[PDB]
Formats: sequence, structure tokens, C-alpha cells
Amino acid sequence: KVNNAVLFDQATYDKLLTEVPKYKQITPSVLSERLRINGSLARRAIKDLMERGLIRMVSIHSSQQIFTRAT
Amino acid sequence: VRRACYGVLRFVMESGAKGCEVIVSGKLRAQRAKSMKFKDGYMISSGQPVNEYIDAAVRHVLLRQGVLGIKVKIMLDWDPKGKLGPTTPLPDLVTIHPP
Amino acid sequence: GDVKLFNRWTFEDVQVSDISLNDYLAVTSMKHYTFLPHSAGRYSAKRFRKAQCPIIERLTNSLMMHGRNNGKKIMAVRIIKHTMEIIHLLTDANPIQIIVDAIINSGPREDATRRQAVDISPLRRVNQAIYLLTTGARESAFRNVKTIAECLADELINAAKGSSNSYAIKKKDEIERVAKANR
Amino acid sequence: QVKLAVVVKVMGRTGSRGQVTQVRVKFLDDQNRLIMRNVKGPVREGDILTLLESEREARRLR
Amino acid sequence: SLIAGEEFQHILRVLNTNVDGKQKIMFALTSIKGVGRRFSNIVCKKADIDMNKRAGELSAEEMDRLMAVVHNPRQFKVPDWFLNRKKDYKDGRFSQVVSNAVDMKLRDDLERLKKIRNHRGLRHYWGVRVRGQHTKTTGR
Amino acid sequence: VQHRIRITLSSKSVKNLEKVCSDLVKGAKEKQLKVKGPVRMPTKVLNITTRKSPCGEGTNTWDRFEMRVHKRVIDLVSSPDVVKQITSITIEPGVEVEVTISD
Amino acid sequence: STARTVKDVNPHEFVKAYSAHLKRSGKMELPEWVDIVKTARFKELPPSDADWYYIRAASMARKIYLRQGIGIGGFQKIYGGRQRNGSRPPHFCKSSGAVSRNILQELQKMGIIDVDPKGGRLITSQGRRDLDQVAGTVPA
Amino acid sequence: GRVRTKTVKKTSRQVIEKYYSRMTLDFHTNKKVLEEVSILQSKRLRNKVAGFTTHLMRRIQRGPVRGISLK
Amino acid sequence: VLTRPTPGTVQCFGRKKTAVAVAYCKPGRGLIKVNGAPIELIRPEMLRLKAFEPILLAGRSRFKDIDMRIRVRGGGKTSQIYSIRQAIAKSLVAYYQKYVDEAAKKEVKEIFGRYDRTLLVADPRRCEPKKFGGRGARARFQKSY
RNA sequence: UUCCGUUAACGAACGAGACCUCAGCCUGCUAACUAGCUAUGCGGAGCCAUCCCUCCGCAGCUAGCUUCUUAGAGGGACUAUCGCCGUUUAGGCGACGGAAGUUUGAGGCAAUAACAGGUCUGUGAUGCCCUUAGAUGUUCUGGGCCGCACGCGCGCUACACUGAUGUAUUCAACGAGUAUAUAGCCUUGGCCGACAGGCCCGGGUAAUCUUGGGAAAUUUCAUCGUGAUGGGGAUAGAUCAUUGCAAUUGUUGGUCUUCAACGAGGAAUGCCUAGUAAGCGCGAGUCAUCAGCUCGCGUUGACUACGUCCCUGCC
Ligand SMILES: [K+]
Ligand SMILES: [K+]
Ligand SMILES: [K+]
Ligand SMILES: [Mg+2]
Ligand SMILES: [Mg+2]
Ligand SMILES: [Mg+2]
Ligand SMILES: [Mg+2]
Ligand SMILES: [Mg+2]
Ligand SMILES: [Mg+2]
Ligand SMILES: [Mg+2]
Ligand SMILES: [Mg+2]
Ligand SMILES: [Mg+2]
Ligand SMILES: [Mg+2]
Ligand SMILES: [Mg+2]
Ligand SMILES: [Mg+2]
Ligand SMILES: [Mg+2]
Repeated sequence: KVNNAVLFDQATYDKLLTEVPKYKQITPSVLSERLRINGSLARRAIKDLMERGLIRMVSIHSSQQIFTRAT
Repeated sequence: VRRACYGVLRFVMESGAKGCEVIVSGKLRAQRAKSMKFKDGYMISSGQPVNEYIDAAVRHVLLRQGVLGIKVKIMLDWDPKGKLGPTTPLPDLVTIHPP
Repeated sequence: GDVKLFNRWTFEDVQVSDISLNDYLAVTSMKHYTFLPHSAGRYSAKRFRKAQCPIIERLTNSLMMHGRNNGKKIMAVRIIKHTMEIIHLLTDANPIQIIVDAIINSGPREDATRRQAVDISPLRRVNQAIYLLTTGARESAFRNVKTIAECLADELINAAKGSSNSYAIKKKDEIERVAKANR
Repeated sequence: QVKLAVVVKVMGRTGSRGQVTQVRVKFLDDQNRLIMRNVKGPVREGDILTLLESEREARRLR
Repeated sequence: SLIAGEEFQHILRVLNTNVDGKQKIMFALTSIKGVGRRFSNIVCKKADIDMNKRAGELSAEEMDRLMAVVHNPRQFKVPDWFLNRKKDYKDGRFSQVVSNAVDMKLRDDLERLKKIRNHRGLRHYWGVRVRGQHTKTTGR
Repeated sequence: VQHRIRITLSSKSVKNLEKVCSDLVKGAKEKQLKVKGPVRMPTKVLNITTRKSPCGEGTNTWDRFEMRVHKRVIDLVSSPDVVKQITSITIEPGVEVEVTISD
Repeated sequence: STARTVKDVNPHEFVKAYSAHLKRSGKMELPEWVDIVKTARFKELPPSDADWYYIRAASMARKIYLRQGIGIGGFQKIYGGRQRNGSRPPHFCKSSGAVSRNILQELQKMGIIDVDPKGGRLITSQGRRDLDQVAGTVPA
Repeated sequence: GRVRTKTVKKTSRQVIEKYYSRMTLDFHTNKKVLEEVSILQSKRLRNKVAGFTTHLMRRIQRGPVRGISLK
Repeated sequence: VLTRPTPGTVQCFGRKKTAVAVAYCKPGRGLIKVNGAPIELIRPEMLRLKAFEPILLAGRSRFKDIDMRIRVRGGGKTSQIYSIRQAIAKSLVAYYQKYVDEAAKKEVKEIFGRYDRTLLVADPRRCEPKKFGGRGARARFQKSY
């Protein structure tokens, strides 16, 4: 029984902005499993981190979105 | 029937067919029906050359005890002029010119 | 280095360690270098012709399961590409070498027929390795948020190391064990 | 340890259903050690088998 | 992305029905009986409600406009071919039946046929199929 | 000559139809009339598939009957007189010759 | 660069650029039934893109650019797809004719596509020019 | 299984028996003369007779055969 | 006799299943298009490298003096790409055979052959007809007892 | 029972194969205003004008031509060549070449002798028996063949993210089609309509018009986010159209709503060795209307084996 959240709380936003950019592979599935968030929230958080420039993009596709860290 | 079918066979073979076959099915003598074949000569049954070499008919006799069936299959000979029979020789037939 | 998989990955630096499993993985010879894991090849007319088929293609063909995925080879090639990129991301090595290592560290070498323990031939060895790898990835992906490409990448990476955290390696171990118990 | 032995001659499909192949192999470190082992899967003359236990052999044509 | 809101409500008591706040508003409105995905989509568009939001994200006023549209699709210009009660028997008025009123209309429509001894009403009363299907091997 | 003549030929057999067509195009090329043809239309395959059993017992076995219609078009430029003088030779049975005058 | 016609650019990008062009031009009048209708009866939801009208206008403009003589039934077949029939096998189905006709008439009220005597619709010289001058702006 | 039937085999030995002289070791030359000293009712059957004739014509060179080939 | 002829035109086709692609080659500047669109846009995109293989192997330098216009019809979205592949390969081989000396043809044909014989020789495989008694060519109706 | 080989048998015949059809190859041949290509001319657009180049449209029975399409004739493979095995036979395996090397693939046809096999409800095929005017004839009306505690067989739809949904996008083949009466069949185009459908001009008895068959799966982007959930769509309510003489026991097609089981299935058991299985759609037959069925078609396209008599059956 998944209890994935659909909206971040401020602490989880801080962890998304700090610990997540330290992840090697960044895809919506990994973020959903780790941060305990929905896949929609995962995709949107990945887009925001791509807006703040805290990640790179290795490959984008409809089925699989693959992102990695710039640092 | 056993005397008319052999007569038909006789006439066909004197006419010149390479082979002839007659089948009589029905209540010939008893109440149970049986089938009497009257074959003489060479007759092919399979392949395309059947629908070139086999002239066949199926006719009923409307008798007092019921219906009697007649299958007559006449196998024709290869006619180079294509009048008495087929003009195409049988596929397996091979002729070697003598030296 | 003219022919590269997806025009992004080199074939020349692939080392197939096992001498036994060398003629049944088609990666080393230049004749077995392909741009795409898609050939529409006739590798089934003869008994030992699937051995001369590129190994990435043999991995790709096992992804067209089950019946709902039968014949969908372009989607399988897409999964292979997205798996080979995750492999390069998480290992920083050539994904073809990770794949050949996983196929080497996954094929069972001994089995129990009839219950006499028999040894597996190289061709059945690579067939079993590929079957276990893709079966484990598919069962990991089923009813899971994780994508089939990510599950395939994780399974291949854990099989290349030799870790018992990969379904294929656990299953290879069971298979060979039953051929040790029933020696 | 793991002995690698190269198939030199294939003789017979054994088992009730022919699921196993009886074969002769000369070992890779001992080209004078010729053993009859049973193989599961398609096998041909020249493929190397990693016979894990290389002492048991097998009964010919069984 | 969007972080959160102090007003985010997980359960919203809507038309005597519970709506999950962790659901997109369009599919969240399909919790009330009588509202399907297509009618909820029309209701969300006509009420000028963001379709990329979640049910809990909306405020009081937004759901009030959603209910203005749900209780009167006509004033909000929802065509009459879009209603689940077109040309009512007694009334003759087009309307969108929602909530427990759907069950009420079902029961009244069945009682109407169960008093006139119509075939279909008797099929309903016997617990058998009413739309002319074979009953020998299926429906067991 | 003056007008444009389209002779359509149809048949169920290829040899009879082709030899009739050869006769027509040979006659056309003897009287020095230009001939465009024969032009072979795609063959029509009339197909009937029916259960061979006269009843509903046995393995449901199906015989597929086919009738193949072969169409040939010959396009001359001439007057009607030479056209009916050409298409008056012995047209073999099964061949349906049809003459139509164009502009 | 420029000097690229429609049959030089990726269709997915050209349609997106030309829909934006059409929306900017402001010469498109939208029907009342833009937020209600479905593009086909086999569809179960209205288009999820608010600018779907302009996207479909760009799509049909490009199709008329590449081919001449497409009628409303032809465009119903072009935008028709697979219908899922519940417990029954799927079959092909056709799209809505009102949407195609209205968008084509809106595109006649811009001098982009006219109607040919031979039947269907042709691309006008102005429409060809517009599509070709937008294709040059599409990044390669 | 590519086993030749009697009609192919019998014709092969009869052709070599009579026309051994005008018979070469090449299939393509033997299938041309086979059209001049015989009347076969199929190209497929003519090819099989000439391919087995060439086969026999090479075993004769080996030296033992069970035909006659007086010579 | 031993001089190169004036560069001209060749037309070559490739086939896969029922798809046929015909490449028209004329002296030009290296343009390659399929049904008017450039080949660098052919779809599916993840089979794009399959159609690029003859060009990637013969090198883009071997295509400078020719313009390749390819018309493809029939088949599906995979067989058309595999047909365009073979059309490009056979068109380059024929162009080098009539206007660019036999040796260079031989070299380019050898490269194509060592990579894939399908680049030059069509696969003869076609759909097998359905038989009554099953829903497929080999598959039979489920048997009960 | 295909040959070889052994031999009181030799020589034949049917059957098998041969044969026939479809498919695979032919830049050789024959020929295309009901098929195209290429070039030329003109026109449109782009670029910027023109020119050139690129993409289009139109025209030319004096623009050529047949690669692509068609369809006739032929050719082409024979295991032919090589190695190995084999009694060094008959044959098998591997290899080059080759379109094709698995008698190339798939069919059609298909012996002797049978079975109390099915069919008298296909037959104006039928013996005998029954009935024959208050008919077991015929016709008309209405009902039933659909009825539902239950058991079994063939199936379709699913259980989902290798997905559903909504965009964008673009590849088949087999076939079918009219009595023109205002009009009958296949329907193009225009208009009205959200759909369903309707109205109005027409084409086609057909490589000519429908139809270059604008098939889906697939592809692309986005949403959904592991939740019986936007999976599934059974059941059910209201309502609108169409076929028909007639739609209730819902013909069917739409619209809104309703939103069941089902989370991969026990013991069992079916089919299948390559363009095959499986997936996907199309056409035809049935047909006024109704295809979850059959008979065909193409699209996407594998795994596994190249054996054995363990089971099942047959010899
Ligand atoms: K009968
Ligand atoms: K009777
Ligand atoms: K009947
Ligand atoms: Mg036969
Ligand atoms: Mg998953
Ligand atoms: Mg219409
Ligand atoms: Mg389906
Ligand atoms: Mg030709
Ligand atoms: Mg009986
Ligand atoms: Mg019944
Ligand atoms: Mg979709
Ligand atoms: Mg649900
Ligand atoms: Mg659904
Ligand atoms: Mg009915
Ligand atoms: Mg039908
Ligand atoms: Mg069985």
C-alpha cells in the first residue's frame, strides 16, 4: 500500500534541493521511491531542479526520463 | 449387373481407353448395400493429370428396391493429335531417342 | 570504432573473459559489431546459427514477452537504449562490457536432468543467462513504478558484479545447487 | 575447482527422451585426460565445457 | 514543484460524498454519483477551475463555483444532450441527477414499471436480466 | 485512319485469350495500323469457399473454388470498317471480344 | 536555416510552431463547442490541450499542403483511430465531421486553403507561402 | 531428404548407357544434350535427371559402377 | 574504352516483405531524400540508424557526386526502412559500376557484404497463407475431448 | 514400400514423389491514356526577387522509357560445387557461390480395404412405411427456437506504467460494389448536425469511381503514478437516431449517467519449429439490419529444439 505524497512539505523540498542533486541517477521512479512522493510530483520536481540548474539531463523520452547531477 | 458392367468394360477397352473402372453401389441383391468395383487396365488417381486423363461420370438407376449408383471412370490415352485423349503426355513418362 | 551501438558505444574494448563462453556471445568479432540491436536476421534455420547473432539483439528479443509485448521489438530496442544509458550512468563503464559480464555471471554451468547432475553446453548457458536476466527484470517491473529499463539496468548491474541481489544469480545458484545435492 | 574441457567427439543422445548428449572431452590442462561426460543443451565438437566436478565421469551409453 | 498549502484538505465533504484531496480535481469530482469523467471535465472547464490542480489545493470559492455548475449545468451553458436525465417522464425537464437522487430516480423508474406489469419491470422484480440477454449459461 | 478503337477481350483461359490477342495484333500489324497492346489488366480472382460436407458432421474442411478472369485491351487508331474486318476471324470459345469506338 | 519548406522540417515541431502562429494571428474564431466536444465518438474525453483547436488547424493545414483534394470524410478517416468496444473486439472508427468542417471553413476565412472544383480543398498560394515561411523559422 | 526416385535414377543410367559419348561432366552442358536425346515433361524433372547423370558421370571416372558402360 | 563515362543516372530498388523502395540517383551535391523529406528525418526514429547504415559505412564522402531521391511504398513502418536501406546500398553499388570504375564498386560492395548481405540481397520471406482449422498458418483451433 | 544393399526372385502398376496453383528471383524479353518513372515546358511557394537549388501542381497518344506496377512468355536449383562422414554406395552434415540449398515455402490432387461413421432437415436423388381436405400439404396471424437454481465446450474482454488516456504523426494486403426507376450496391465531394445521422450535386457494371484503399498495433509528446486507480467494463437508467411491414423479450448505432467480477487462475489439458507462435488491424461470406463466428489478407515479429520413444497414439 503506497502512501506517496502529492505535495512536498518544506522539509522535503529542502531535502529535494540538497540531497537529490547528490544522486547519481535521477529519474521520477527513484525520487518517488526515496522521497515517498507521487510520480507526478517526481516529474515536476525534476523539472524544477532542471530550472534551478541543479541537475543535468542525459536522455529525455516519453516513457523514461533520465537525469543526472551536474556536480 | 455383373454381366452389363463387364460389357461396358469390354466396349471401353475395345474402344481404346488405357484403363476403365466401374462401381455399382446399392441394394444389388440383398437388403444390405454393397459396392462392386469393375476395374481393368491402368488408372491414375492422384495429381493434376487426373483432370486431363480421367473421363468420369456418376449416374443413378431408379430401381424398384431403391437407387443404384454408377461411377464410370475411363482413363484416356495420350493422343498427339488431341482427339481421342490428352495431347500432353503423363509427366512421369520419359522417352529416350534411340542412338 | 566506426560501428558503435546506437552510435554511442564502442565494441573494440569488450573483453569476453570466459573461453568456454566466447564463441556463443557475438560481441568480440568485427563481424558481430552492429549499430542497432535490430537485424531481422534468419538465425533459426540451422541449429547453431543463433550463436552468431549479436548478443545485444539476443537480449532484446527476450524482452518481447509476454504475449502483450510480442512482436514489439522497436519498444524493446528503446528499452535497451534507455537501459544502456542508465548502466553507463551508474557504472561509468562501457555498458556492453557490463552486459557481457552479467551474461557470463548468470548462465548456470551444471544442471540435474532425468536426477543425475549434467553439465550445461555454452549455448544453453547463454540462453539460460539471457532468459533469467530478462525474466528477473520483467518480474521486477510488473506492477511497479520502476520502469522496465531501470529494472533491467539494476538487474544487469547486480549480475555483472556477481551479487546475490539479482534474481538471475539467486536462481543460477538454486539451479546449480540442486545439481550438487543430486550429484 | 572448475576444469574447462574441450569437446572432441560427440557420441549419442542419451536419456529416455534424448535430453542429454554423451560426449568425449580432453581437458585444457591435461590433453591426455579423456573423459565421457553428459551434456544438457545443444553441443558440438570444439565447445569448452566448465565441468565443475571432473572425477565422476559417467557410464557410456546410459 | 508546488510545495504545499496550509489550507490543503485531504478529505472534502462534497454533495454528501467524500472527495480525496490528493486527487486531481476533475477525477476527484467523479466520486459523487451522477458525475462522470466527462461531466466533471465539463464542470471544471465551465467553472474556470485549473485542471492541473489537486482537489485539496482549491479554496472554498472554487468548489462553490463547481457546485454552481454541478447543480445547474444549464445556466452555465452545458447542452441538454449532456445530461443523465433528458426529458424526464413526469416533469419533462432536462436535468443532471447527482448524488443519492440517482438512486432515487432508479427506484422510482423501476416502481413505475413494477406497477404497470411491464415486461422489463417484471424482469427487474424477478432478479433476472432486463436487456434481452441469454440467461442459460452466463449471469450465474 | 480516323477514329480510336478499344477492343476489350475477356476470358477464363489464358492460352485461348492470348492466341486471340496475338491474332488481333498480327492482323493489325499486317494492315499497317498502329496498335497499342495487348495491355494485360490485373487478373480478377473470383473465389468461393464452402464447407465440402453436405451436412454438419466431420472435420470442417473447406474447398476453395476460383474463377480467374483475364482482361486484355487493344488500342488501335482506325475506322470501324477495318476493325470489324479484323475482329471477324474465328474468335475461340470463352473469349469475349468487345469493340468500342472512341474519338 | 531558412529556405526550408514544410517537407524539410520535423512535423511534430512544425505543427507546434504553426499552431502558435495561428493563435497569434487572431484570425481564428472559435466555436462555442470547443470545450465540450470530442474529436471522435470513440474518444472518451475531450482533448486535454486547450489549444487543441489551433493544433488541429495546423495539422490539417499541413495535410492540405502535402496533398490536394481532401474532403471532410477524408479528414474524418485521417483523424479516426481504434474504438474499444468493451467486451467486444476493437475496430476502426471515424472522427467528427463538424470539427473538420468548421476548422476548414475557418481556414478558408484566412485565405490559407480554398476549395477546388475537382472536390475537397486545395492549398492557396498565400497558404503555401505562410506554411513555407513558418517552416524556415523551425529550429533544426 | 534429397533421395532421387526411380524415374530420375533409371533415366540417368539409360542416358549414359546409350549416349556416353555426348555427355560431359558439367550439369549445364548435360541438361542441354538431355533435351536433345530425350523428351522430358518437366524442367524440374529434366534438371534432376541431368544432375544425377553428372553425378554418375563422375563416379564412372572414379572407376567402379554397377551400370554397364562397356567401353 | 578505358575512360570513365560521363556521370549519369541509375534507379535501384530494395524490398522487404511487400514494401518497395526505389532510389533515383543523379549527379548532384550529396542530397538524400525519401518521399521528398530528408532521410535524417525518417521514422521510426529508433530504426533511423538502420537506414543510415549504408551511408555511415560507405562514408558521406562517397555520396557527394550523387543526389538520392527515394520513393517507398507498401509494407509497414519497419519493412519500408529496411527497403530504403537496400535501395541506397544497391543504388550506390550500381552507380559505381557504370560511372565510377568496377574496382571502387567492388570495394564498396565488399564493405556492404561484410556488414550485412541484406543490404544487397532481399530477404525472400513472405507471410504464409492461413489454413482452415486454425486462426493462423500453423496454429490450429483448440482441441477438446 | 524413398533409394541403396541382401537375396528364389525379376520385372511392373497403383499410391508416394512426379504433376498443378500461389509465393520467392529476372535493371534479360513482350507492353501499357484503366500503371508509373524520368526529363522538358508552364505555374505556385521557399530562398528572397529573376537565375540557381528545393518541395509541389498541371500539360504534352510527337517527350522518351519500362526500374518501380501489371501480366504473358521464358530462364533459373540440379545438392550443382568443396570438405568431411557414410559399406566411401544410397545418402547426411558443414562451407562458398547463389534470389533460393529445410525434395525453396505453402497448398490442391491423392491408393487398397473399410466404418451398419454423418447426411432421407441440400437435392423435382431415393425404396418402404405414415398422412393426405377438420391435411404431417400450403398459406396468414401471433408465439417459440433467445426461455434459467445448474454442468460442459469454442471464444471475446481483462487483470495494467513493456500500460491507460489525450495530442502529434504515417506505413498494408486480400477482396467487394448498382434494375437508375427522383433512387436500388460501393460511395466521393459540398452543406447542416456535438454525436448519431440527414440533405444536396455527382462517379463507378469498375487497374478508370469508391480506393495511391488515409488499418491498427506501432511511433511522439503530455497526463496519470501502483491506488481495482484515469486498469476493467459487466450490469443498469434516461434519451436520440437508423434498418425494417413490424425493434417488446432491449436489431443495431449514438449521448449522459451507472461502474460488477477480475490483482494472472487448482487438478487438468490445447496449439505451435520461421516470416512460424503471439500481437494488431482489414476484407469477404452470412446480411434489410446484426460478427465476440468462420474463410482469407497483410502489419509487427520472437523464444526454444534441430532430438527421443518417457507419455499418448499408429505402424
Ligand atoms: K441427403
Ligand atoms: K425417405
Ligand atoms: K442447402
Ligand atoms: Mg502428390
Ligand atoms: Mg513498472
Ligand atoms: Mg458524405
Ligand atoms: Mg486486443
Ligand atoms: Mg519490370
Ligand atoms: Mg448409425
Ligand atoms: Mg439455436
Ligand atoms: Mg495513444
Ligand atoms: Mg475504476
Ligand atoms: Mg477504461
Ligand atoms: Mg438475429
Ligand atoms: Mg459483415
Ligand atoms: Mg494431446
